[PDB]
Amino acid sequence: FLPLVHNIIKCMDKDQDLNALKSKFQEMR
Amino acid sequence: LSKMSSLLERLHAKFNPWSETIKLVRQVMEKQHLVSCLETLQKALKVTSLPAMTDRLESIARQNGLGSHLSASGTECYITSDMFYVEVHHGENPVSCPELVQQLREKNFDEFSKHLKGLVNLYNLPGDNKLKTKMYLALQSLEQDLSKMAIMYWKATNAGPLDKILHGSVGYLTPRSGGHLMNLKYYVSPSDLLDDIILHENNVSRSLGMNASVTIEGTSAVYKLPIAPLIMGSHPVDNKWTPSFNSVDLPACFFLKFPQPIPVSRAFVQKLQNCTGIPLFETQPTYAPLYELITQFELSKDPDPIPLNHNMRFYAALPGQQHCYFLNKDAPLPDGRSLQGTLVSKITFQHPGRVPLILNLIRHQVAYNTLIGSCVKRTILKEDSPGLLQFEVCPLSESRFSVSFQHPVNDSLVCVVMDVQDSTHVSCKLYKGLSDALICTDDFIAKVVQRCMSIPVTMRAIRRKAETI
Amino acid sequence: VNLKQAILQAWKERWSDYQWAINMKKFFPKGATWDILNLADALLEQAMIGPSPNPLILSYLKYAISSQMVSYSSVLTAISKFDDFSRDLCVQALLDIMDMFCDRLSCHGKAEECIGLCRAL
Amino acid sequence: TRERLLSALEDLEVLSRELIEMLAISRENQVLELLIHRDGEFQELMKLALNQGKIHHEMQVLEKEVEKRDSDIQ
Repeated sequence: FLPLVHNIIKCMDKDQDLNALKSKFQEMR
Repeated sequence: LSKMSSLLERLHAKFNPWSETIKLVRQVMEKQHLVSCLETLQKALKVTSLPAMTDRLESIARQNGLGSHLSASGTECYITSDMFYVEVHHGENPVSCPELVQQLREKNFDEFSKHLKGLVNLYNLPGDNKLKTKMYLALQSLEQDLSKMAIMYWKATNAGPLDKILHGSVGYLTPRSGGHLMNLKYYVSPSDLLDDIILHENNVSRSLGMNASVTIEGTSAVYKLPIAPLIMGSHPVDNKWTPSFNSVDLPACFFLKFPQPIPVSRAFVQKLQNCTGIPLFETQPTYAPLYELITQFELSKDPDPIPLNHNMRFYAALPGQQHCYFLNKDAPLPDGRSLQGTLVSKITFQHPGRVPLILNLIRHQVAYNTLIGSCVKRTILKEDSPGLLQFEVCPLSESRFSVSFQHPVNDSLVCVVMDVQDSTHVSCKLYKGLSDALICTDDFIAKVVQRCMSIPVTMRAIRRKAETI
Repeated sequence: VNLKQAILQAWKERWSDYQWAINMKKFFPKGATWDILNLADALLEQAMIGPSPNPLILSYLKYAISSQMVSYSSVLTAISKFDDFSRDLCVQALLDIMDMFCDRLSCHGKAEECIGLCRAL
Repeated sequence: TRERLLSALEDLEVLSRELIEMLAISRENQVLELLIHRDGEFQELMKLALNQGKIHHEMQVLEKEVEKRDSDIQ
């Protein structure tokens, strides 16, 4: 959930769009 | 309201998307600070997995203009001039600063960026190669001498940090760490020592007071500076400096930069220059009334869009009573010229010998500014019929001013003339008519002021003590 | 009510000298040539009390001389009652005020005012 | 409350996406407000995820109990 989103935030800072898509898939989950 | 307007913006994005926004950002890239602030805001936990990070660090250097060479994944070095540091010229790598290490280990790349900026500014010296290495060596000698002088005061008297800052040789001194240069704390105002009764301990904040930084800066003229520690032999009380020549005529002088320019009066320039010939402002610039400059420094400490438009009529609200203070700039001094002064940001001193004298004059000028500064306020006191006990400040001699008020019990004007002869020893005399009611005892007012803070405050104590009797 | 309170209100809200003149008229229906009420005395007391003279109340007194509100005799007596003399700035201000009306000193009134001008000189 | 849970999660997802767009536009205190208001929302959604964890324990057994009784009764 948000811990995965926190990992997504680290990827977005590092780069990103793929991570946001992963967050949308997490919302489907 | 605007949270529903943020939901409206999200609806607009859905009609448009996050992927589209990422593509737009990429197009802008093809064509720093905020991120780190909001990053601590997020930080319930910190980034553990960190695949690249090297790529962002290369980008930080690119924006800085620095050059990055990396040996292995662990060590990357940013190199320019002698400013070379590695996160794992003419000197060894000095220290594994906890400050820099803590920021990098935690998610604060923005703080690391600020630290590099400080290092670059310190080495923005015009001199290059051999000339720069010697000039840095001179700064190192000055730092060692200043540090020793501070140590001598602590050995002679085991003073607490507050005593050292208010009345000590040099001042509380923090040795240079990374980009930050040595900071000597000239003065800690009583009102600001108290926050919302702070006890300093050895944990004194870098900005919790007035601070001045010691640094080497290039000058058009040529000067002789110590290139080796000059306190080879120290007299046990105070210090003794071995005479020059070692030294070399580098085209620069040591500086005492102040982060916010301090308004200083013409008389101080003469008193200070007596000790040091080095021209402080060399090319005579502008010189207007001092009280206006004191108001600007006090008002601009907290910035607001609307200019106060005080007309030198500042209004002050206090727990008991309401007061209005007219600063009375343009009142003629005995010479016939109104107190006139110009903001000073940089003071240049060749050796530290004249530094104890220069600082003592500055402490007196800073103290006078603080007492008169405490009054300056952003008050919209309009149509105030009740209370409103108004008092005013006419400059009558450089280093002296008079606050004039109606007698609290009787009717004649009564004036307290305060002279900032010392930083902690302003001497005040009440002038009262031959037939009048004993307004106050000069010692009681002093006790209240020292225990609390400021001068808008001193007038309250004078009124309250008179009323209680 | 008192002249000290009116001058002090004139200092509190910054009044220019002509607005001070109008509001000084309004505060006092009987003018009494302003010398029965001792305008020069009150203005000199509250101008020369905060060491260096405040230019507001000196501007009030210089207007009250240049415009003929206050006779020269009351001004010369109120100048005579100052002394102290340790402050050169207040003394220079008094000599500029004397530099205004001296070399002219022309009473146009009763002969008792002229005798008062004689004693004031 | 399932519809309300879905809507609450949907509000978090759409607003987070718009905040990412705002960050791209930015590169001050409006983004600071956006961050601290998002803090409260996703921390309450992390408490709803803690409730989803207990829904995968107690509420899951309760649902299994109703299903088992149906077949047993038949």
